[PDB]
Amino acid sequence: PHRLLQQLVLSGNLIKEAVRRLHSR
Amino acid sequence: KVTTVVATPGQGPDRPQEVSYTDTKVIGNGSFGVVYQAKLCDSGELVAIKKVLQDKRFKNRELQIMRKLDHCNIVRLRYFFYSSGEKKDEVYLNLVLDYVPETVYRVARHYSRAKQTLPVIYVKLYMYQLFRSLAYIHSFGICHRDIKPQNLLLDPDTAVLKLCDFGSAKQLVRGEPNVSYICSRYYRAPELIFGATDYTSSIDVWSAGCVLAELLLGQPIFPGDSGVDQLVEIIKVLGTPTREQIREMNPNYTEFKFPQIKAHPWTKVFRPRTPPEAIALCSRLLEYTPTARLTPLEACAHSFFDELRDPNVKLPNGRDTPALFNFTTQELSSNPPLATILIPPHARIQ
Ligand SMILES: CC(=O)Nc1n[nH]c2nc(-c3ccc(O)c(O)c3)ccc12
Repeated sequence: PHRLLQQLVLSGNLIKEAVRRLHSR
Repeated sequence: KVTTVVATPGQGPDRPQEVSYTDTKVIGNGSFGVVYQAKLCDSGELVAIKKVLQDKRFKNRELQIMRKLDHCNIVRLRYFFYSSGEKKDEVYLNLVLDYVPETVYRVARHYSRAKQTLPVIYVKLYMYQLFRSLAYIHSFGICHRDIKPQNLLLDPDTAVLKLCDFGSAKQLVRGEPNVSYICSRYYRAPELIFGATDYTSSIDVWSAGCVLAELLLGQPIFPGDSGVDQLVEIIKVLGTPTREQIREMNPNYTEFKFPQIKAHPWTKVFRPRTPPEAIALCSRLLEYTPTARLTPLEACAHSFFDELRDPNVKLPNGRDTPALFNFTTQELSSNPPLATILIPPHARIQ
């Protein structure tokens, strides 16, 4: 949720994951 | 029931006085507290009363901000009064504000339900008044942090816009961290999604750009289903940020590798009959780089607002436009020379 975004920010995987979600749909 | 309280005037003097009001009704409820509508017994004038739980040992951020502001595009604080909170430190602060019957949200929803775009003159008028309110608050270092159509009040007859709800507002101080989870998701700046705590008042300019785009589209430009989905929505338009834009958004965020996505053309984001100056303005507000966004005063001086500076301009209802050029030294402080562009010859003192 909110925990997911914080994790993506800390892990430096936010853009990669957002790009994956764009292509997933 | 007639309620009589001892209240302090919003602007000054700090001299309390008896204020009587009636016709009290709940018009809003949230985590912050309760908002009531009431009628002042003396003048018959309508008011909004915002009631918030206050810590005795601390000054209310919202009151401190409100007592400083005196601008025609910001809801005026008429009076404030405290009421008993039962618990030792707990008290309630009541803000007596000017009542405004409509919102940009409701007006835009009306047109959206009718499958029609808001007339361009109202888009110019509302956006210009919003940028003026932002130029003003930003000159005190105050960031609203909740710019959305719901917080933009309207007098439907005069087309006067007034910025409201300073519940999320803060006087930003460089080097003092600020919360990243702030703003209404659809209007949240990308640096906030990237977890920046060193952000500036340019987050309000991103939100103002979202309002503009929404008035042009008839629906929110970035309707994210979550915080991550909010960035997905932004990427669909802006494409991926560059390594330099990431650094400018949050210098503490690092992303080694990621697939690069090209921006979608702005002229294809909007409907074909969208005024090109509105698209151009929007492209200068919805920028990843926070420092690349127009300042509110620069936005007021944008060519999109040139019709408002025409001496022959009138509202579609035939009335005169509200006051647009009564700029103060405070409002012009970020760029004083801009005054001679913002204040057209016909508006200058005789
Ligand atoms: C229907 C509607 O929105 N009516 C209102 N008239 N005036 C209002 N003022 C505030 C309001 C709240 C908190 C602030 O700090 C503030 O400046 C202003 C909210 C709603 C209203």
